Amino acid sequence: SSTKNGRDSESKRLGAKRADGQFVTGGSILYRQRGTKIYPGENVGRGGDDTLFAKIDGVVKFERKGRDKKQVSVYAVA
Amino acid sequence: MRVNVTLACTECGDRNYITTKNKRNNPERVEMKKFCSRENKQTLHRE
RNA sequence: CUGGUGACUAUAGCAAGGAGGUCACACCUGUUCCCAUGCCGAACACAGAAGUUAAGCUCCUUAGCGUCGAUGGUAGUCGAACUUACGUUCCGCUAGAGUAGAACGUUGCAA
RNA sequence: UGAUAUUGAAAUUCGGCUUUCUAACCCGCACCACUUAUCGUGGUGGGAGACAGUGUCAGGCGGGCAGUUUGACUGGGGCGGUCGCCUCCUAAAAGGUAACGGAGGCGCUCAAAGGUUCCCUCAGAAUGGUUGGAAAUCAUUCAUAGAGUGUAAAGGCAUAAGGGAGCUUGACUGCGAGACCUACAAGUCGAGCAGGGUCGAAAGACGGACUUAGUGAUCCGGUGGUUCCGCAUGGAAGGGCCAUCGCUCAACGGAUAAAAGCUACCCCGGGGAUAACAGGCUUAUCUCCCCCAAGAGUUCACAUCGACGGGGAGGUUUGGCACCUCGAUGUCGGCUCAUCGCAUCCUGGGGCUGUAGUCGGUCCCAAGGGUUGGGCUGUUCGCCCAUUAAAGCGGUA
RNA sequence: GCUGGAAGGUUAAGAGGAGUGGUUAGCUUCUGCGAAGCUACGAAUCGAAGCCCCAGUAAACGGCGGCCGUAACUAUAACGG
RNA sequence: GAGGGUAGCGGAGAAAUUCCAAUCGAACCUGGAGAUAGCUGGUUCUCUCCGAAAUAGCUUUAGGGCUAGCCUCAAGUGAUGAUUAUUGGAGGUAGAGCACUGUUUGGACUUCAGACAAACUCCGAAUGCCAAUUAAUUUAACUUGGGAGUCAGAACAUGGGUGAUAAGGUCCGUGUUCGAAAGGGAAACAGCCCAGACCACCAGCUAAGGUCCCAAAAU
RNA sequence: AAGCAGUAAAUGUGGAGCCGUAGCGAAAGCGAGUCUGAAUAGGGCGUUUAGUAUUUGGUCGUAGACCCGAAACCAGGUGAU
Repeated sequence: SSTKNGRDSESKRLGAKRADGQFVTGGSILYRQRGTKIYPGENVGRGGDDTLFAKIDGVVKFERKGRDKKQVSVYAVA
Repeated sequence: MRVNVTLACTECGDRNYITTKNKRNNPERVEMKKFCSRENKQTLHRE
């Protein structure tokens, strides 16, 4: 009697990296994901692995994109 | 089968690249137009 | 008030009944020219006499499907005590029912 | 076993194979002398002879002998299985999270399956036709995804990331503010600046592929380039820097360039951190006791028997776990018949009967006393012989 | 394993030195040739045994099988696939 | 019987690992030598202050080690630490449900009723988590240097896997106590309830738990 | 420092040598700046620019290195009463 299972891969630490209402630097990472669960908003871009990152210095806000969708944006408030 | 090759600049200063190729589909040496570092322009790369 | 372009989770939708036209929109004839078809002026692109509400688009009604949606109660649960399944105190579903609901609103050409 | 030194003289044949000869070298061969000795030496006759023996260099055989290696995890060890990477669940709505827990993949492919610019919308169903499923091509209506997306799964994608055409090679060079992850070594994302470019009318997009797997430190060695060094000077050997190649080093952070077994002839240092005997916890298994009553029983569920299903007690079995004991708790059967429990084998007292009587069956009370001798087998167990009122079942390491 | 054989293949040291590189007396491109010496490598050719091969040997080491039918043997197969 | 021979990388053996000075799977003595021992045992006077861990990664690694986490001392910055109130956000568990993917019962003839799900979702909490430069209370936090120990954990409650909804079983998440904690209660009883011992007193009030006698307080 | 003089002293004398005052780069090299790079363009390491000699305490390294304890290995000898 033996087992065929036992295998798993190293866990990838996905999820949100910055909080709503916080000030971030020029190129801070905001969200790690597979696919598009959250869309890039104002002043926010997508990386090659779907990573969302900021492109200015400002405060970050999570928003709503119509229905069943949502987006995150950065605003340059000083 | 899959094999790796090197592209060398033709009739000019050599600026080398590395890539892969399927030997069945491309039995002959491939040719491309790549940038030459020490000639500061695109040239023809053979092999 | 007809048309152009933007913002709002269908409370904007789908479906049925009805009104209308050469200002605008639109159906319509044709392939000489710029353009085009796995083949086909259907589409795309052009030259435009006339012709039609028949069709798209906007207008009034419509709770027939879709969407929205309280109150009260219930399930679950933070914490506290007893004990092993029961008190007390906050928070508070889902489903269902009473209900909205035939959209509100920005900038300019005219009208 | 071959070459070469000791090793010399002549002469046939395509400096060499091959034949004679004697002087080197050899004789545990005979005779003489030292010498009353035949160890040794010398002389003289015979035998052999450039061979053999010996030195240096080379190839082969070689458990006869020697030095060593022969992995880890593990509900004890051995046997079986697994070891690095990717995706989902257990995972308790941030991240992280174990088990020899439940399921699958990878050690690649693509010269267009890459970049850019335009255009398009799938699967499935009915209707009518050379009728192979009206689904092998055809034209309608219905259809928000059930279609496809190289390859597992998850998350995304109809703005399409899906389908089709034109051009092309950014599957470029030097870099890089900032940030995620993290013991280290590594891994991941990245706006912008400069030099070349492709597509597009232009704004713009392009540092491979919808995303996540397709990989291996250092030392050493090879191939190209180069404002470097080069031991008195000038060169050159030999190094340094840049680019790149060679490991199923898969036990995948990789002991070395190179490695398997037996020990009952065994030894030492430790451990109840870990098994075998007994104790302890549990009761799957075991042994007893009940609930329901389809039925059997000449009719008649319950005198007796009790299918399919359900609920308990005990701690005498085989097991599970690993809490004391490895600076030692002696392991089976027998002799002994001591002491205790009652779920009673005989005796004592009763209810029911499918109890005429003599025997029986089943249930209740009761532990006072009693409960044989032999054959076979180391046996416990078991079969048999002859008796008895009866030849009871269990605990006490 | 042992013994015998040599038709071919593989096979060391040792012999042989076709070519190549380093240096420089002389030339001129004005950073390319280059004789004589010394010096770092050298390949075709010759080279024994062994092994690959051929044969014998078991009182040498060792080895001595399966499925399926069939009466003048009722069950069974003498005999056959 | 006497006199002799064979010596340890050896000798002898009618064969047993048998014998070679009461010792032999390789005799005794003296040297290398204080061999090596990731393994047991031990390590000597007194007060004061602070005070752990039994985890992760890699390992010829598993009762060993190295880096990180947790303790202490000295210097520096200094509000950057903690709790609560308000507002904002990311993330699909409990529950529920059948719109997807599978499973399922009874009626019709695609539809109406009724159920199930870790790897199902049209939905969706309580808690926990990240922030502000927003108030009140409190006392920590970060950086650079010197010195460590730790890598065998246990029980209770609760959320789960495994086992048989067995084990004082085993493997993870979340709190407490023991470890390293004396005192009171539970008869006795490290882990359960109450509660943290600087010293002295023949003073007072309480907690858990109790008040007929042992045994302090209601027959 | 060795040495020399001095009572086996104290300390005279002795300036070979050592650390610091300037870094960066593999090196040639340049220098408050250097390396990479076509380019301070960007980036890395420097421009703090106060050390140095003796000594108390803590820890480390080389020597047996806190103490006691093997089963074994090698070398030279003694033994057949």
